[PDB]
Amino acid sequence: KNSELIFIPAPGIGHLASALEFAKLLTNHDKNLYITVFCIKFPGMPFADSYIKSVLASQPQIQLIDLPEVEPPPQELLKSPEFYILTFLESLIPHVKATIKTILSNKVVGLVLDFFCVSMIDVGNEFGIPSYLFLTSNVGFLSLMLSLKNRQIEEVFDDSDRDHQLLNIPGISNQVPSNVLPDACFNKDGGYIAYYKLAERFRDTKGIIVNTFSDLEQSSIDALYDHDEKIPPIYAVGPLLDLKGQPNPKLDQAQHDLILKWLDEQPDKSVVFLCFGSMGVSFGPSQIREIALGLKHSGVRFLWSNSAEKKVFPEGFLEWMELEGKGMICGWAPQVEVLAHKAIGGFVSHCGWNSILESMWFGVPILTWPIYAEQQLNAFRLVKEWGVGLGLRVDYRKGSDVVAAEEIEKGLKDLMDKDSIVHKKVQEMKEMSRNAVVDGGSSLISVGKLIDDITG
Amino acid sequence: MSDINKNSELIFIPAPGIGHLASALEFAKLLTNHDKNLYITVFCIKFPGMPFADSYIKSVLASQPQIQLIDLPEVEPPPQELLKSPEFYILTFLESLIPHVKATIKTILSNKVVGLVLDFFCVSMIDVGNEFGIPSYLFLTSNVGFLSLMLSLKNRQIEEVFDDSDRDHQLLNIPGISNQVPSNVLPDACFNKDGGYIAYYKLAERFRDTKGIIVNTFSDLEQSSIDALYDHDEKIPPIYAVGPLLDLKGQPNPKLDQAQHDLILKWLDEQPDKSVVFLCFGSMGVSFGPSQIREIALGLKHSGVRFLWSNSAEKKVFPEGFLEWMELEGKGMICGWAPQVEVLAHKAIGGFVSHCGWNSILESMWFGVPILTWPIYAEQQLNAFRLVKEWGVGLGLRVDYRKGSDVVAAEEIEKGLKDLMDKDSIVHKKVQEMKEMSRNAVVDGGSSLISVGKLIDDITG
Ligand SMILES: O=c1ccn([C@@H]2O[C@H](COP(=O)(O)OP(=O)(O)O[C@H]3O[C@H](CO)[C@@H](O)[C@H](O)[C@H]3O)[C@@H](O)[C@H]2O)c(=O)[nH]1
Ligand SMILES: O=c1ccn([C@@H]2O[C@H](COP(=O)(O)OP(=O)(O)O[C@H]3O[C@H](CO)[C@@H](O)[C@H](O)[C@H]3O)[C@@H](O)[C@H]2O)c(=O)[nH]1
Repeated sequence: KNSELIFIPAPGIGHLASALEFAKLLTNHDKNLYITVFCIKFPGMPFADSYIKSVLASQPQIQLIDLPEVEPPPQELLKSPEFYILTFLESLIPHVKATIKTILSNKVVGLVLDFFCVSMIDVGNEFGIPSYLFLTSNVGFLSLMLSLKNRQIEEVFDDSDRDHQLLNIPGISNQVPSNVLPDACFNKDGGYIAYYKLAERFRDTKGIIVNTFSDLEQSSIDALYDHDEKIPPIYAVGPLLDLKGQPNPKLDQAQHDLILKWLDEQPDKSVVFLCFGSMGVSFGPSQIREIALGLKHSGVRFLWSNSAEKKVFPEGFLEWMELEGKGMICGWAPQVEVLAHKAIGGFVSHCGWNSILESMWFGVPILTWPIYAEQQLNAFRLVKEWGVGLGLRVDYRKGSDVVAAEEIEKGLKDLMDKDSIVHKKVQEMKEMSRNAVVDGGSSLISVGKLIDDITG
Repeated sequence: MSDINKNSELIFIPAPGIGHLASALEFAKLLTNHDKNLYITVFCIKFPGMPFADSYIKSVLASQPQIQLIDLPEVEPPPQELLKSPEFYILTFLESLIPHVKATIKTILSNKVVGLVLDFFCVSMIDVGNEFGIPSYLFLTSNVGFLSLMLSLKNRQIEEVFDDSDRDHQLLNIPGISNQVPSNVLPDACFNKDGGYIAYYKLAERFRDTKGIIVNTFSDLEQSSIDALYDHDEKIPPIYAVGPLLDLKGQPNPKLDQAQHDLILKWLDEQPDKSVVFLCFGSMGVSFGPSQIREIALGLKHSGVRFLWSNSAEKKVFPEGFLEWMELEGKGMICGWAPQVEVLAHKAIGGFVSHCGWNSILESMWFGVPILTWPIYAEQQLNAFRLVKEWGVGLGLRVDYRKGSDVVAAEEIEKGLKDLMDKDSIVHKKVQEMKEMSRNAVVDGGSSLISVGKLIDDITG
C-alpha cells in the first residue's frame, strides 16, 4: 500500500525549509507514504544540495533528487523578481518532465508544487498525476491571488496608480488599501504578468495547502469557499517551522556563540531583535544611520542583524555598543534560536511569512517594517486584524522615503511598553499556534484528511 | 518751463519680503540715479505675518530725496488654508489690497505720474492702472528663463495643468529657453492643482498687457534667450535687461545681531582663501527635516571642507557629537540668518550650496563663487538646470529636488562638495568669466546702463 508524492519546491529559504518540514510532517503520518523532492539549483548561488540534504536525517520516506543545472534567464528580467523566477522555473520544465517519467510508477499519487512552480501542473497532467499547491505564505495571500480572476492581461493593478483607494478582496475581512499590495501588482514589467499566469492555475489544483492554522485564518478559508465553489479544498497544516535552524552560512559557530552568549547576559524580555529577511535586503546608508540613532535614543537593548559596512554607521555608535553594551550588530542570525531566547521582547521584522510564524510561535511582539512582496499585506493584517503587531509602516517598499529616527524610536518604545495591547493577543496567538500542531489540534486533523485525499 | 516739463513720477508696488523687495528698491535707486527729475513712490505692501517692516526698507531708502515710502492699511490676510499653494495664496492677498492701492493712488496722483511698476505677482494692478490712464510696467525679480516659461502658458487653457505623473523623459520645449527643458525642473505651481497652475496663469495672462517688461538680468547672460522670445511671439512687449540689481551692503534683521555678524566674518577671516563653503537655502525660512539635516551634517564632516551653514534646527536634531566637534576644531560654523553678500564677498568662500533663488545666483555670480545646486521651491529647479546645463557655472547635486523628495544622503553630498571645491573644475574658469561679464553690465557704457537709459527715456517719453 505504498504511495509516492513528488515535491518540487522553489529555490530559496522561505520556500525550501517549510517544504521539507511539510515532507517530514506527512511522512510522519503515513508509514506507507514516500516523497521525492526535486532539488532545483537557484541561479548559481548555493542554498541547494547542502541544506536540503543536511536536514535530511536520511529520513527513510524522503528521497532527494537533483535536477541538472540550467542557463538562467537573460539577467534582464531582473527588473521583476517574480517574472525572473517564473521564467527560470519554466525553463526547468523539460527536465522536470524528464525526471518524472524516469521514476513514474502506478504508486505516484500526485505532485506537490510551490506557488512559483504551479505552471508545472501541465507536466503532471501529461502523466495523469493530480497536482496540489503548497503555499509558504498565508490564506490572505491566496485570496489576493484568487482575486485576480477579475483582471485582464495588459493591465497591472491600478496601473501603478496607487494612493488612498480601497479594494475589496474576498478572503480578507478588512478593506484592503492599494499601498499594501505586493510590488508585482504594480510591476508593469512582468510582475503582474507572473502573479496572473500563476494564479490562473490555482483553481486547477486538486487541493491547496497553506502554511497557516485555523485559529488564525479559518474565517478567510470559509469566505473563499462561500464566495466561490470552483476553488479546491484548502488545508491549513501550519505552522511549518524549522525550529532546528539552518546550519549555514555558519560552518562552525564562532559568532553563533557570540550572539547567544550576549543575549544570555541581558535582563529578561528587554531586548528587541531586528532582522530583515534572508535575501538580506540592505537598506541604504541613510536608513541605517537613522535606524541606529533611533535605537540609541530609544534606550532599549537590541540585537540588530544587518549587512551594512561598519563605516556607514553614525560616528560614536559602534564604540557606544562595544562599551555600554546595550546593543550589538551581527550578520546572518539564528533567528529561531534568537526568538526562542528569553531576553527577547520585541521583533522589528520585514514581515516575511515564516518570520511572522516563528515570532508568533514564541510570543514575541512585532514592530512592522515590510519591504518587498506580500510583506506589506502581512504587515497590514498583522496590525489591523490579528492585533499582534505594532505598525511602524505597512505601506513601506523599495522606493519609499527614509524612515526617520524619531518615528523608529517611537515605534520602539510602543513595542517594548509592557502595558501595550499587542503583548496580550500575542500570548494568545502563541497558545493557538502551538495547540494547532498537537494531536487533536486543527492542523494534525488537516494532515490526516490531506493524506487521506492524497492516497485514497 | 521751470523744469516742470521734465519732472516725472512712478508708482512702485512690489511683492512682500526680501528676494522680491530688495530688487525693487535697488531698481528704484538705479532709475532715480539716472534721472535727477524722476521721482518714485513705493507702496509698502505691509504683509500681515512677516518681519520685513518699514525697518528694512527705510534703511536703504534713507537719504534718497527722490524716493518715498507709503504704507497701506494692513488688511487681514487670506485663509491659511488656501496656502495649499503659496503662489495662489499670494495672488489672492495682493488682490485684496486693490481697494487700498486704488485708494492710495488717488491720494497721491498727479499728471507727473507716467507709470506703474509692478512685481510679477502684482500684475493684477494693471487694471487699477488703467482706471487712471496710467500704463503698467512689469518688474520681474526672476530671469528671462522664467519669463519664457510664463509666456508659454498661453499655449494651453487655464485647467489643462501639467501632467503630475509624467515628468520623466517627457521633455518640454520652451521658447526663450535654449536647452530642451525637462518637466521635473518645472516649478511646483505648474503641477499644483489647488490654485497653483491657476495663479501662474491668471498672472502670466497679464504679462502682455504691460508697456514694457524689466528683467533683473544682463544681456551677456540671456540675450540669446531674449532674442528668441521676439522671434517667436511678435506681441511680447519690450524687455529691458537692467541687472544684476544687488543690495551689496545688506540690511540688518533681528535674526542676526552685531556680535553674530562680527564673529561670522572674523571667523571666515581666519580661514584659508577659498577653503570655506557657504550653505544657504533662502530667506523663506524653508527648513529641512531632521533626517535630512543630519545627512547634511555628516556629509559636511566627511568631506573635510570648512563650512558656514545657515539654518534653524534644534541642537537635539544634529548627529550626536557633531556640534561638539564643530566648535572644537572650528572647521565649520552654524548661524541663523546670514550676511550673505558679505559672506559671498569674503576671500575665504570657495563654493556655495544654494537653493538657487535668483538673487542668490546673481550675488554668487557677482563675486565669482561656484554654486552646488540644491533647488527647493518656486522656479529654483529651472534656475539650477540652466545653471548647470546652460551656463555651466555650477555643479548639480540635485537639479530636480523639491517638496517630497528622498533625503539626499551624505555620500552624495560629500561627493558634490569635493567636486565643488576642486581647483581644477571646468566650471571654475566659466565662473570667473561670468563674474567679469556680470560686473561690466553695470559700469558706464555697459549693456544694463545703456539699457536703463532707453527705459527711462521710454517711461518719461
Ligand atoms: O538573518 C536571518 C534572516 C532570516 N532567517 C530565517 O530565514 C527565514 C526567512 O523567511 P521569511 O520570513 O519568510 O522571509 P524571506 O524568505 O526573506 O521572504 C520571502 O519568502 C516568504 C515566505 O514565502 C514570504 O512570506 C516573503 O514575503 C518573501 O519576501 C526564517 O525562517 C528565518 O528564521 C535567519 O535565520 N536569519
Ligand atoms: O540668511 C540669509 C538668507 C538670504 N539672504 C538674502 O536673501 C536673498 C535671497 O533671495 P533669493 O535667493 O532670490 O531667494 P528667496 O527670496 O528665498 O526666493 C524666492 O524669490 C526669488 C526672487 O524671485 C526666486 O528666484 C526664488 O525662486 C523664490 O523662491 C539674497 O539677496 C540673499 O543675499 C541673506 O542675506 N541672508
